[PDB]
Amino acid sequence: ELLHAPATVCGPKKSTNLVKNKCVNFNFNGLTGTGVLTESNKKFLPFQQF
Amino acid sequence: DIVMTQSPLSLPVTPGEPASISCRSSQSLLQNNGYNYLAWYLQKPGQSPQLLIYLSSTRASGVPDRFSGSGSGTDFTLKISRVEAEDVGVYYCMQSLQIPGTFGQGTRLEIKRTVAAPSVFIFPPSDEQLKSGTASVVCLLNNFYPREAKVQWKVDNALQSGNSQESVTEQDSKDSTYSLSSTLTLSKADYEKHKVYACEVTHQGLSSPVTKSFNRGEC
Amino acid sequence: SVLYNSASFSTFKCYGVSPTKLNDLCFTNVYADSFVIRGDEVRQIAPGQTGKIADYNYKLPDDFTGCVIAWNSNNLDSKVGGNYNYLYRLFRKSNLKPFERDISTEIYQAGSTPCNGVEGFNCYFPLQSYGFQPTNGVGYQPYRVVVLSF
Amino acid sequence: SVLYNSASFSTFKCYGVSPTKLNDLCFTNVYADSFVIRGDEVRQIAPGQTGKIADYNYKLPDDFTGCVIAWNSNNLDSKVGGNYNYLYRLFRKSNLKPFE
Amino acid sequence: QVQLQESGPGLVKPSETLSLTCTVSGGFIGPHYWSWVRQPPGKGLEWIGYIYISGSTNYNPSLKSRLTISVDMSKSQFSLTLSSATAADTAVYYCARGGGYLETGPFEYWGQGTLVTVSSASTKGPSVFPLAPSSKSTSGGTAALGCLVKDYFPEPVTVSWNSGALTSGVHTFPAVLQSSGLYSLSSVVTVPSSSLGTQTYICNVNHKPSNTKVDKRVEPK
Repeated sequence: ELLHAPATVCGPKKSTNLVKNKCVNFNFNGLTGTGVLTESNKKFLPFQQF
Repeated sequence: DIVMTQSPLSLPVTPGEPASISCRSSQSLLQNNGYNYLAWYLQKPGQSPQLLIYLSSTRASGVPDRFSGSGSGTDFTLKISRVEAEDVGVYYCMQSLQIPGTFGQGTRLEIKRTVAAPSVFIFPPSDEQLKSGTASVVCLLNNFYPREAKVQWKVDNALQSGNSQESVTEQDSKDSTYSLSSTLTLSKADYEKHKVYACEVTHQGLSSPVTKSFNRGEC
Repeated sequence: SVLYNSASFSTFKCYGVSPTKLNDLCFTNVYADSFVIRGDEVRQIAPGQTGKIADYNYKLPDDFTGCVIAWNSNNLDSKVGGNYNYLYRLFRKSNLKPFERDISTEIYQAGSTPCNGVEGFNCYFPLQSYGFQPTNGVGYQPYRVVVLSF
Repeated sequence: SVLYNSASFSTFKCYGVSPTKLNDLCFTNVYADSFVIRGDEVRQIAPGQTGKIADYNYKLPDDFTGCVIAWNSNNLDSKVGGNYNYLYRLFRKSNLKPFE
Repeated sequence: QVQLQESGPGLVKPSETLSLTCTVSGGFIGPHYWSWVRQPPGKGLEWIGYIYISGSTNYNPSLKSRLTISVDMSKSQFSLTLSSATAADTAVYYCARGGGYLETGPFEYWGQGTLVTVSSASTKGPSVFPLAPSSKSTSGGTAALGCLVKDYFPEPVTVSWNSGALTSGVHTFPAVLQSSGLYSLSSVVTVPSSSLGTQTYICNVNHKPSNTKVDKRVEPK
């Protein structure tokens, strides 16, 4: 069933190769948007995502 | 309740060619499975019903593989590839989706054959009935087809009616023949008036009517 | 005036234009669509509905304008040895769009099946018949319906 | 998909969900019941029939049910003796409750 | 193989309990539902209900107020009890083996059948009258003869010839109802008559309700 608690069983999710320096429609873990991807020098803490 | 219907109610079929009987339902017959439940029974004259098809597509053990069914929902059809001499009977269709399970009206299958000349015989009463209070004379008809006929009793060249009864038999499964008999009742008082008695038989295959008679006073 | 004044028609309810104001209009085109539906699910003919027949064999758009008219005609269809005249398809296929009129009668069912015949277990024959033989059924009587438009 | 695409399954019937969309909508918890029955006696496993297994043994309810699977397994159950270790209930005195 | 068989009274008075018993032989105890079924004269068949081995049962809603059924494992017999019956229940009863238990309804085996009649009227013994052949009874080389039974109640009657050794040409016409209220039936046998003079003609007449067994002799002239 599916009406007792929050979903803890999920189906597999596929992945696609990432591209750089090109205008694409990216989708990172449910984050959506449009733009170009390039390398950075930011110093994200280990527990931070975006 | 759900009521079954068939079409037709009577069906004459010559041996050799395929036939078909249809049984239409009043409610959808399809359970939670992919199966649709149905049955087709066959009652020969003088016997008990037997099973031919269940689940509408699977035969039963020992049944010849000439019968089959198809369809789903509310329409089903049974076909007989080649009818035979033993296929004389009344067919029924049962639904078994839910309680109650009721049958239909019952299709009657008729087998056709070449016309044959009927044979006639007369049975004079014996002394036991002559002393028991009632005298009866019986006319016999044997192995004739079609059943369509009509008889009269001519007592002293006078038509009689309202005091006689005729008996008919279901078609035989070995030769496809019909037999008929006629019975007449009469008391002692008015019996000692007439001399000659006879029964009249008319048939389609007979060129002329045939009259067989007997005279009272000879053993 | 006569159509709304006619009481012989069981149901006459519609919107987009009020019936009383229909005597003063000069719209371009008029469509006369007529078919036969069972006395049940008659309200499913209205657009924006959802049902066995509405979403599958006759769907009306939400931008619809026109009227729907239905009347009982059980006086010349039933009370005989069956009717078996007016077929339909069941809950199958992949839904409908408003105003298609598609007839592609074919055998299909899920379960990795071929196409050879009825074969009750894997496939089905999509269309079956109505039954109005019983005199019973307020919503089972053989009603007739028409739908106008603008 | 590994179980759906396999051709060894004689029967694969799903209730309430079409088989190829289960990877989308994910449910919180599932169950895996298992047992051994005949071949012609498979059909009693369904929402609300009446037989020897739908009344006296493991019986499905009328509520939602998932996907019921079956296949032929005569390869490893054979030989002259016959697997008499199998047993079933045939003298119950009353009806059962869903998942008794 | 299984061979079912019924047994019980034939005539019952109105508003009285009806009792029968369908004994089962051969295939003993097993996981099979058993049912009952009846048939009004010259009409369709009517299924009544089914009973399991343990005792659980379901009934037809029409007859769920005055009918009961049980079972007995030791004697391999199950019985049907119907009380406060009317004349409408006069019919022939068959006992089945598969049961139409709203699942498949495979009626795999059926019984021979027993006829029951509902009336306050008594049971009567017949009077057998031989059908002696005569000159007019022969047209060429073939002669016909039989027996007539009169004034018997209730149905049915079984007629046999030569203790079953004569099965060719035998015919038993359906009984007729007289105005006086007593049934009548006659049977006749056709033979390729070429050995008259020494052949013995005996019609085997039976009546289970009135335990009357008579073997009447029929002779020419």
